[PDB]
Amino acid sequence: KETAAAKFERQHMDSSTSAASSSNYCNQMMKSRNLTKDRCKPVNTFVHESLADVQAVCSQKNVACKNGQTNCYQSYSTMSITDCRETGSSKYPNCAYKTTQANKHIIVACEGNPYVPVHFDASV
Ligand SMILES: [Cl-]
Ligand SMILES: [Cl-]
Repeated sequence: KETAAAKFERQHMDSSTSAASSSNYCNQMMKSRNLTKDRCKPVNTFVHESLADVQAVCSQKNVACKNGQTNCYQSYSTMSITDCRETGSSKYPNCAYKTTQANKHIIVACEGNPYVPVHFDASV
């Protein structure tokens, strides 16, 4: 199986680059991080910061989650992030995505010990 924190890192962590390289970044990343293994993950955001910085958000601003949960936190500063969304002409197994780079405040849900991100709620 896969832990909740490991899935987060796998799906949303990309310290490798500082920004979404080109407009094909998403098509590559969604494939490499196995987000299109047996299905095309329709939407997914990647964070371009260290793991440390992303985990630190679990001890920053405590905001409400979109689903109502009270374990979401918002990063005090904006972060470099890439939003990946399936294009209208996309379909498993040939998944297609639109890359959208931006610096926004990430909002993640945290849990466990250590208290780390286990779900990407959104970016503002
Ligand atoms: Cl996302
Ligand atoms: Cl800022």
